[PDB]
Amino acid sequence: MIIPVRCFTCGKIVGNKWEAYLGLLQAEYTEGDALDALGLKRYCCRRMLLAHVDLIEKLLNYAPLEK
Amino acid sequence: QPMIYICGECHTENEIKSRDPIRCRECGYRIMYKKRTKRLVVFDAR
Amino acid sequence: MNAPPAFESFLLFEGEKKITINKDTKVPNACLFTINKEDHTLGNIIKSQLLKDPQVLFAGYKVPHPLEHKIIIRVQTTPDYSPQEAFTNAITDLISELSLLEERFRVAIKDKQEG
Amino acid sequence: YGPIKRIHMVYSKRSGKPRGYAFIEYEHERDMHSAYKHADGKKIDGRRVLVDVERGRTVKGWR
Amino acid sequence: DEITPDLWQEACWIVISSYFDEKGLVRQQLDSFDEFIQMSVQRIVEDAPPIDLQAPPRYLLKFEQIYLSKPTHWERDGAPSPMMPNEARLRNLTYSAPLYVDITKTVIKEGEEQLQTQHQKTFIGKIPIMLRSTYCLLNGLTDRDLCELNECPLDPGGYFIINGSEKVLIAQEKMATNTVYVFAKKDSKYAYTGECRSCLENSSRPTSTIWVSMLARGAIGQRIVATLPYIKQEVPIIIVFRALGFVSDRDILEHIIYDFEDPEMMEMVKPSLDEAFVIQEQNVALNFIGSRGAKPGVTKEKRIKYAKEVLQKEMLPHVGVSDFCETKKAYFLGYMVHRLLLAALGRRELDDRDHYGNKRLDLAGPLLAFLFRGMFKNLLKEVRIYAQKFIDRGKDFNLELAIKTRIISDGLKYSLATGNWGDQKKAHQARAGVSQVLNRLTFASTLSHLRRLNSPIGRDGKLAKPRQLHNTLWGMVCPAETPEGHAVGLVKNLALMAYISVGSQPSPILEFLEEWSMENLEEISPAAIADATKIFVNGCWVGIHKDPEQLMNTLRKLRRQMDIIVSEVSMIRDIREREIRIYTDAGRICRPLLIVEKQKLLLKKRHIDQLKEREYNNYSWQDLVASGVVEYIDTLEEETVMLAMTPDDLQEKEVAYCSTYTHCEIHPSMILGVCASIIPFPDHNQSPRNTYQSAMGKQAMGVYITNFHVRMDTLAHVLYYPQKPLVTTRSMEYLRFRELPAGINSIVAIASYTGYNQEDSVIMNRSAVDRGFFRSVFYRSYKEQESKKGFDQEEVFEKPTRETCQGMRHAIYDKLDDDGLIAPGVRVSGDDVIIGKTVTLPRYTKRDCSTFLRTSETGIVDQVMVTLNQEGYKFCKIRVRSVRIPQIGDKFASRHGQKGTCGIQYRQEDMPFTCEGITPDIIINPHAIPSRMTIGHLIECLQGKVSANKGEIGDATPFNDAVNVQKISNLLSDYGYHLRGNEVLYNGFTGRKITSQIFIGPTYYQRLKHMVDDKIHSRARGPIQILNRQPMEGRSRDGGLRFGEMERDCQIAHGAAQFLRERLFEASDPYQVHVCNLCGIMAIANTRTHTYECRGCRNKTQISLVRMPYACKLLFQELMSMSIAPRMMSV
Ligand SMILES: [Zn+2]
Ligand SMILES: [Zn+2]
Ligand SMILES: [Zn+2]
Repeated sequence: MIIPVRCFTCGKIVGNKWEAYLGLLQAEYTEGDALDALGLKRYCCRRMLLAHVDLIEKLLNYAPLEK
Repeated sequence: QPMIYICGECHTENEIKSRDPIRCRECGYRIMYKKRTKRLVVFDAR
Repeated sequence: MNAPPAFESFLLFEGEKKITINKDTKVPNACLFTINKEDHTLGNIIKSQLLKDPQVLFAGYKVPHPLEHKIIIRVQTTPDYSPQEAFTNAITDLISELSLLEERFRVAIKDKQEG
Repeated sequence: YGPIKRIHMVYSKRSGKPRGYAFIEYEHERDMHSAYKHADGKKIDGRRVLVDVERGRTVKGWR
Repeated sequence: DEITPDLWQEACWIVISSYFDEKGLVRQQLDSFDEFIQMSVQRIVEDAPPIDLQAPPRYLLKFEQIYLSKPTHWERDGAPSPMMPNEARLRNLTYSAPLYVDITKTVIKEGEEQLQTQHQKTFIGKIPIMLRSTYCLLNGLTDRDLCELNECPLDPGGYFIINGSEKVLIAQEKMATNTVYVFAKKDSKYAYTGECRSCLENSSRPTSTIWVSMLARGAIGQRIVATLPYIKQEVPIIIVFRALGFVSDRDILEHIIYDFEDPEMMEMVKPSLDEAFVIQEQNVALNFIGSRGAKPGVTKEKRIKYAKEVLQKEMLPHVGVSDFCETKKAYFLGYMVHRLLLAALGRRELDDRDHYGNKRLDLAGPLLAFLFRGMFKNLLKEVRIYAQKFIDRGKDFNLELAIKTRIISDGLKYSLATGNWGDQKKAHQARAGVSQVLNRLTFASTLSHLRRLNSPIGRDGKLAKPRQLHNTLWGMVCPAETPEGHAVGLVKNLALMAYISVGSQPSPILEFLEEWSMENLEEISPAAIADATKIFVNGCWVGIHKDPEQLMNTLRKLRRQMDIIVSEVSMIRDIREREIRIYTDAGRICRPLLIVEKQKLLLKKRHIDQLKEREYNNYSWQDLVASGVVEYIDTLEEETVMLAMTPDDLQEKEVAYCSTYTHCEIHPSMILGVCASIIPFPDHNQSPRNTYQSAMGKQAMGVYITNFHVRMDTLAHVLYYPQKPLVTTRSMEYLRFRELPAGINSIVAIASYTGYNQEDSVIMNRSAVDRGFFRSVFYRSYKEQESKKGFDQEEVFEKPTRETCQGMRHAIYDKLDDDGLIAPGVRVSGDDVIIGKTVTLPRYTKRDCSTFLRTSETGIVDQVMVTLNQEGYKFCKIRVRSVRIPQIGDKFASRHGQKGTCGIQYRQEDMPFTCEGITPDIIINPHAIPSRMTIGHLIECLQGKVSANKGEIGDATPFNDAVNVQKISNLLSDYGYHLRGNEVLYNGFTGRKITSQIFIGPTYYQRLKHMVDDKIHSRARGPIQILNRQPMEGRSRDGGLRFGEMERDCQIAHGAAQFLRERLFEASDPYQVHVCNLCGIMAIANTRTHTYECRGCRNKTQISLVRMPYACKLLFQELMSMSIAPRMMSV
């Protein structure tokens, strides 16, 4: 539900690319150019950032069990 | 011995003893959740 | 339920030999090296280094099963030579090659870091 | 206790803060009376609440 | 103004999005329940007869109006409080609302001394409510408000909650009613049989099926008969016509034959006339009919009465049950025979039993109404007897105590809970399968289950005709989504754009027709029926018309303007046969289509503009239908409709194919269901494969719902890192698969690597698995409650003790708390205890009844819940969590039927790689492509490689000419890769290149819940049953495996007798008995005192020991119970 740490195929860190990836998309950047600026050349790492679904952002809409 | 429970609506830590109908003294909610245990559980990052 | 420990692949079991030598009776001057807790990383380099020795008539490696972490290396040499001696020289040659490759890498790293 | 035609929550005129009391209008007069006895003493959001028929325009000499 | 071909692809999908933004995915379920609460229930109450009872004083007890409040719950104190769905799923309650009905009781004794008493808002019973419906608390709530209630905004609803179980009503298919269908059975005494399942508009009795058959040739000719209801003997049609007041054969034929200039039909009916000519009056005909029945009255008077009420009530009730309607029944019965003659003379084609235009879908609306009707009658009944025994004593009665609200509540609760459709007593005559447990394994399964159909033909049936994919499943049902087991073709799945009618009253239509130039049935003369066209309404023959062309043009104009005629109304104008059948009944499956003018569409560009700004100008699908651009077409109307697959077919071609189109498809991909729309390029794969995938998509892991942390479900699989498919269809945006995916995009390489992926198997990357590749978690909820049924024995949650409890296993109970429930965050293994429950005895004065964990679980407690059930007793739920890592044996499957288990897990170092460090996460055997011909798997692997390297999401819409294999190849050659997807790999063990350039790319794979840890089973001297001392059945019971008959036959061929003996006797149920050598009956043995005697023979020395299976000893005992004497003679 949240961006993984490493790429399942190679092992490159991607956990630190999700927030930066979103910050670029809102800046009128293309999904390809954005992935290139982050240093993602292999189509394996690009898969992780382009095929991920941030579901945790929806899980945080529910109040917690403890206040 | 205390067995503090949590609520689903108010999230208030209320004490509930056995043989007592389940009901939140703070909000009256009838569903109670238990608190995380104090035991030391290990998780291997594998 | 049955996931074997990951460290079981590299750690030697108590009372288990790292390497066992069994003389092959089919042909003369041949042996089988059953090494435990290894993989293709060592079998190939030793295999290749053994083929380059002209006194070695047969040099091959196999994995009886991928789930296991052992390896079997067959070595056939000339009557004047010995297979154990070949398995030893092949290692000594590989060690020197890596030592030379290691030193030549530090120099290249140093030359690149400076300019 | 019954369908609500309209609901009016009063707010501070100058501060805009919630007053803490509201007026509930049910579709049928019978639906309200059912709440008079049951609604009184209800617990909403952890705080007990009281409920009585609004006398601002019913009881003579009420203020 | 006109939509150009380049902009069409954007317009069609835009129109589709508006549809799913207003209607939804389960609209057919919500609309059904909605119309049931608004109209059906109110009508069922008003349609009931006032119960007039008298000892004298009399009482009617007439109902006038109803009121259904929101779902509520009453505690022990009685304080009415609202109940949320999350509270019901947790407390195992029933999400139902009370039904309040107004009653008016007037006293009438004598002397016109009347006085009325009204009981406003009388609590008659509770009714379960459909989630997300109009009366549901979650109606109109925003995504934020639903989150406050711990509810998922994406949950489509359409299901109920009974005792905490999410139940969904499966739409049941049935043959249409009030319609004439002429079939022909090959093996029967009748050549052609014309039946008509008749039922009144407001159904109140079962379907009175009437048959109008023709006797097979071999007195003189072929005789026509009629098998009327409540009569066990065929009856000539003429006798029935005379029983209705038509004695003259001319008037009779005038109702059957409308054109006397057709001597072929007159010559075919002559045998029936000459067969019944002694009867020439209505009274004698009625007496004959009553005589043929199974209730022949000794006196001819009541015989005529029995026939009169039968022809007036049971025969064709839909045409009318009142008196003076004999003319309408005859006119219809005449048309019923007219259809039979046309079928025998070849002037008309026989009707197909599979044609869904002749079927109806019984949804929750028409379904729940049948129960409420039958039960409401039982309520008025129980109220009658109760008040009857009170007025007999000459005193008043209180209806508040007469109303047994338990009837409706427990009734609807039982039906929706068990599935048996009917009273609790008729648990065998009722049809099961309805109200199934909602599948919450993935969002696709939930949608499919909520859009599931069912044909009650019986899985036992071996006839392939009803299971075949009929041509009429187009646009209404998914041709691919269907089980592959013993229910092929019977269990279907609605299409994306399929909408089942909710129902409507034909009163306004009949008013418009009467106001029109249409002529009634009783006002016309039979001579005018020849050239005139008939007009039917819900199967009821209303009248005729002269210029039907402008009639439909008018009716169609009215439906397209949201006029008196609603969109759900079907208007079929059969041209060859002058019939014009209009339908307003429910269950008529239909779908939308773009209306077409002379040669152009009505969906101009100004519409697409308004649909783009849908959030601002509130221009939604409803405004599109009202503009006359779209039309809801049903299966029965498709026969008279000429569709166009795409606007390209409307253009001028070198050779005109049709040139007279009247409708057009929004998008051909809409013919697919939910589990089939997720498949990319399904038009490039073998059809069975697309079907097997539709059955796997429901078994794929993922995020079945966003609020999975609050729901305490008994079984739930959650995927760690879900990903949306790089190669996706433009329909997933509406299924919400992008938000709740059920798989991961994997870098798969189609190659043979060590042979561990052969025969539908795959090789996985152990390093990827170590980084969370396809990793998931298994949630299991254990529920328990302490019952205070009586002071004899009471259960209670409390930490058991070895000195007071009796049934305490050797397991340690230290993990439990003083309250008797384990705490979250604790590690629990198999055989461990999570709930310490003790029951008071009549190891003294209390026995242990703790709940242990299933074997081979090794999980951790996620959370614990404690609440009160309906009975005010303590109710605890413990949700255990277990992380399931994909290992050898776990099943994986792509979106094209390519299923297989992980043969072995190779590390990143042992796996192949390209020139760059890209190892394939999965490796499959290419042998699975040619036989299955799943080209879509290859194109998906290609479009995925282009999308990842290009920075987009591949559009794999099934029918899209703008995307082929050539364009994808050219785009891939621009990023430095082979245009055909192939790529050079290096052997990971030796680094040497692979002679064959392997095919590799991203492919969306799925993990299935069918793991090996949940299937691995072993047994060695375990428990046994009670009846027969044989191993148990199931892993939960540590049962053994079945050595079936086929195995007995196999080992017989091998000649292995000892094995066959060891398996069936020594390893299953070895036993020893003592029999008398004289009578061979089991003697009475006592090995402790060493005495053996047979009471029968009175001997105690001629005994013999026999080593026989216990099942055989049980068999002989079961035979001796039938007085059979199986004597085991050892000599
Ligand atoms: Zn990578
Ligand atoms: Zn609370
Ligand atoms: Zn005997």
